[PDB]
Amino acid sequence: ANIFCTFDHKLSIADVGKLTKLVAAVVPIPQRLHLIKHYQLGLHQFVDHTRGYVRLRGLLRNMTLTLMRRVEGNQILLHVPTHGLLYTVLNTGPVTWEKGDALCVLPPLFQWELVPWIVPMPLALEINQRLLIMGLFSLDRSYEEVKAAVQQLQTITFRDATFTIPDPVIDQHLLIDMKTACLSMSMVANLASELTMTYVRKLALEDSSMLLVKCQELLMRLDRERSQHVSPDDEIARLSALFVMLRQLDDLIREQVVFTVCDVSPDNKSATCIFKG
Amino acid sequence: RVASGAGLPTSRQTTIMVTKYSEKSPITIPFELSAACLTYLRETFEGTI
Repeated sequence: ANIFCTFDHKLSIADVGKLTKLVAAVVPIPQRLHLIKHYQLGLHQFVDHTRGYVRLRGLLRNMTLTLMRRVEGNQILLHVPTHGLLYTVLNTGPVTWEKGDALCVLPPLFQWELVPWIVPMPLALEINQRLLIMGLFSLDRSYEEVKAAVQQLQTITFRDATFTIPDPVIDQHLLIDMKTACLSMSMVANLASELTMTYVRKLALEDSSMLLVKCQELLMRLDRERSQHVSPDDEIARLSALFVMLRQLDDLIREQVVFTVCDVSPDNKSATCIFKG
Repeated sequence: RVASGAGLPTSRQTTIMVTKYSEKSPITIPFELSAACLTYLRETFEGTI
């Protein structure tokens, strides 16, 4: 495949030298179209005050990923990678990679601009769940020990990485997509915790194995360390709401493996990698 | 670029341009000359020895 992007504006030669320094990096693309404007290039079409992080991670799933091949003075050769063959990427993220790292793709948080971080999979996962529990704490921040937990929650320890992840709550207000994400997690936890007691009875009238017995034992330990004849349509609404608000969490519970990396250039500015995507 | 890696292609254009700015500096000197001697030359006197 081949992607051609252009510029209707005018391009300074110092900006040309700035652009060819980004010789092989990843640029997201909304649709694999042969000719494209540069207003579809990068993530500057989705930045605002209100979306933040979960909208960006949910939006970069259904977008495709390219790699820049060469730079001419008025058009950039973007080359969509294919599965199986290996490629050459550049480390634009503050993380430095090692051999064998499965690389993940993530929006960078910390009249037009071009901006995405390429983080290895465990660091991406741990900052994902760190931002998640930092959004869970975000309503009751008037106390001090939860504020110390938030301050411990900001900084992550990694090889040459002292990062200050930004505060998801701002002006005592959480953004609405993080609000729906943490609400979905709280409701799937609650709905699980009160429907497994009914459905372990509503399933063990069939052939019962010992897993059902230990399941009910675990549930009675839960119910005693914490503290049935339902209408059919309310029950249907419970189960369907459980599964549909679970369905909007697939972006957060998985990790799309994108690159499998190989031998690395010195100073960790570029790395040869396979596109497993 | 040395190509001694089978697993590593460099994949660089290798024609980076650099921008170097100049600085001007004028160099002057005052240069005097007696004009009474200048009349002896620009008028080509042919009088005597």
